[PDB]
Amino acid sequence: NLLKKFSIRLRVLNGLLYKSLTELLCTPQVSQEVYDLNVELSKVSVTSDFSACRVYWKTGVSAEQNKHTESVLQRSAAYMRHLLISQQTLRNVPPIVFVQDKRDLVLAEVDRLLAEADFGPPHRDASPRSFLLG
Amino acid sequence: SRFSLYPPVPGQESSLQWAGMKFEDVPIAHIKATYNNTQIQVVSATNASLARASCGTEGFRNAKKGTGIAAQTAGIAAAAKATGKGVTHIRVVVKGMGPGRWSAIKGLTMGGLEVISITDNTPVPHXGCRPRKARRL
Amino acid sequence: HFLFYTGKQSYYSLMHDVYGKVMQLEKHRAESRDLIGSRWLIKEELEEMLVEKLSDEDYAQFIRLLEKLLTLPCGPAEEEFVQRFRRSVTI
Amino acid sequence: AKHLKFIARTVMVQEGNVEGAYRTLNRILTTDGLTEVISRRRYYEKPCRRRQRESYETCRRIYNMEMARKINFLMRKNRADPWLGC
Amino acid sequence: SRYAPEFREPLIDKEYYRKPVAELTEEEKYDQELKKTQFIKAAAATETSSVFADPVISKFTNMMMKGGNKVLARSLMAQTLEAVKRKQFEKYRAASAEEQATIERNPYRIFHEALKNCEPVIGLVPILKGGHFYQVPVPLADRRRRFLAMKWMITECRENKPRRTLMPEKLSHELLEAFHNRGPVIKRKHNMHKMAEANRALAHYRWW
RNA sequence: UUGUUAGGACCUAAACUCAAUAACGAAAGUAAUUCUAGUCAUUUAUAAUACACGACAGCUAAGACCCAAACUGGGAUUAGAUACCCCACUAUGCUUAGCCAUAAACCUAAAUAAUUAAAUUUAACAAAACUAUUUGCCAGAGAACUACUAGCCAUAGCUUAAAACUCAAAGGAC
Ligand SMILES: [K+]
Ligand SMILES: [Mg+2]
Ligand SMILES: [Mg+2]
Ligand SMILES: [Mg+2]
Ligand SMILES: [Mg+2]
Repeated sequence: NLLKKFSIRLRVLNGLLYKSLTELLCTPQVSQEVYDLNVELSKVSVTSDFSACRVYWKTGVSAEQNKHTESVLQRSAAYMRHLLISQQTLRNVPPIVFVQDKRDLVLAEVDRLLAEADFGPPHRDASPRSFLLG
Repeated sequence: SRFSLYPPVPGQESSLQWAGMKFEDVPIAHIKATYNNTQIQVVSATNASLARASCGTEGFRNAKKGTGIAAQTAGIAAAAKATGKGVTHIRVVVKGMGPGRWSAIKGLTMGGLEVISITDNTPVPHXGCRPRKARRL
Repeated sequence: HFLFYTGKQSYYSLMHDVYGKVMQLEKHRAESRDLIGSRWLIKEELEEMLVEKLSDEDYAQFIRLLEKLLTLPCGPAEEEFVQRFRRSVTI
Repeated sequence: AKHLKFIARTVMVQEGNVEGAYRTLNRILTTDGLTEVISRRRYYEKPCRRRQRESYETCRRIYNMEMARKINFLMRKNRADPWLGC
Repeated sequence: SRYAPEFREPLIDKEYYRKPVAELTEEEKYDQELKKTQFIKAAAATETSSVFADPVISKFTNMMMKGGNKVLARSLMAQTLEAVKRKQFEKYRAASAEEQATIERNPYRIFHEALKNCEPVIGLVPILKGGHFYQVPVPLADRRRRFLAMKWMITECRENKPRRTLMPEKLSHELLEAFHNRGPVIKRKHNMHKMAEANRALAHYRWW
């Protein structure tokens, strides 16, 4: 038994899913590893069909740090979906997929360059009938 | 000969003093971290108000009033008023489980106050009041 | 041939000999680079020596067995054997 | 309300590491289940749903523990091939 | 390409090959020994060991060339450098000893320092979000920053000049005027930076 | 109004962790603590026209009212939602006396005593299969949890329950 057993609306779902997943990742509720990653969430984008849910997490500088964060986050995404249905945030939640967002690195970059910038001064076949004949 | 996470026991004699103050005397920083607004109040150990702040009082409005950076600003503001009144060490009782639960404690550190302990007083009823009905979304 | 019913009598007859050599060297007990600038014969060349079709998994297993032979102490007979399956690399 | 204040749920800061104290306090409040309790207590969960969930959580744990046991029972047999070539 | 991917770009640095073996870093030393068993691409017709060959000036020539007329484009660049050298000699001779010291008469150094003065640190890429075209501040690479300086020069001279003036006379007057940080190309650079400061707040709307 | 109170009052309502437990009761149902009363022997299965019970929701009268809350009102939403969302508040959820007798009241498994071999997946999916005993129930589908009759503190209800009619399907698991 056990082995066999085992527009406006999208705005509301996208914002609330972001509002809730940020809370799940601020505590060890999902896992102690997920808590230590100190992951930040750029935004959540739910598809029109609701087949999947995109979670954009602010990527970092180190590829190794990002590769580890991706693996840990993905493994817990299935469990994270359980926590939102169990706390009654949303009755139905799509499979949560974790996507990278490297804009945060770009956002810091612009300010550094901009400050240094020089602005300048201001039927018949099937039947046996054929066969039986000969 | 090791540090103890457990706080000193009231009514006993301990060797731990901060700025020539015992644990029972250090002022208390009450952080109410809700899902919309993070309020902060600092009081003396005799329950006298010294500083007060919140995301709203800083000037944040509506949804921005309930972010991490908004509480951080509120904590720095509470520190400044308390630092003027003569406060260097605070006991942080953080009620609530909202977004600025940690950020408000981080703002108080940035503002020049020294946290010696972190307590939690989030209300947990033992059986209480029926919560509101689940939101259908 | 006693291995006729395996379907690859020549591939398995060769893997039988190389596995028996390995056992005697391991039971009985220097630099292994006796030959340099050489490569292991490609599957197409091996298939020609055996005269039977081999799969990619069969080729990989044969090479791993031949490598194990080189790791172990090798008398002059073993060096001549592994030489048969070493083809001079194009210079 | 009637108990003594500052004994319950109180961690002490070591050498001004205010973040380490907070991170430990969260691990405490989560290991004791207060975090899940506070989250779920935000909205009313009806008794029929509570039993269905707690039943699913129990069966899910049993399945993971047995699968973990099997993966660890064959952890030792995952070693270099002793009979390479045959 | 007719070159298989195994081919290596040629290295046409005369001193590098004649350096003493000990003066070469082991990384460089490794590449030389590796290259002995590899294939090398034939050198381009414009690639030589000449001591007067400047890659930046050679690139600027190709960006002025039209329809494969390299002789004409090289002639225009050669005439330009001469037009700048002759313009600085006149000023140098007609200046006091004190002024003469500052005056620079090397055209190659006026060209490089001019282009560098026209390079923009940040850029703006035009994007569409919410039914309107919203550009956003971007950080520019070393290649995009260099290309923009050359392209802006070759475009100011080609268009915004009198009908009877010639490119060696408009380009010389712009390299020198840019070399002093007062030309119109420098203004174009100021506008690009100035626009980015206005849109600094709205950098969020970037997906690439 | 808010935050704090190692201040006062109130004792309304509900019983965290334990509970990763599987106990009790005929079923419904029952888990804050203490005390009092209390479950028990009919060989066993087999009962209505009798007796006693029966979640939630609902009615009657007098109370209670922390919080929740059909509904109602105000605010948003949209090409427009009596929707979903926000705020306020009511019937109601509580108590003490009466009534209502309905749930996918389902472990969708009647209750008992067997056996694990009959060289038995005896459709398939569920929950291995099968035998004996006693009662209840079923006999293609829609018409029909309907009409009528009868009983009933119920009066749109509840239980009981057809025919004409029309078709060659309806239905179940994969
Ligand atoms: K309304
Ligand atoms: Mg009571
Ligand atoms: Mg008793
Ligand atoms: Mg009421
Ligand atoms: Mg009748």
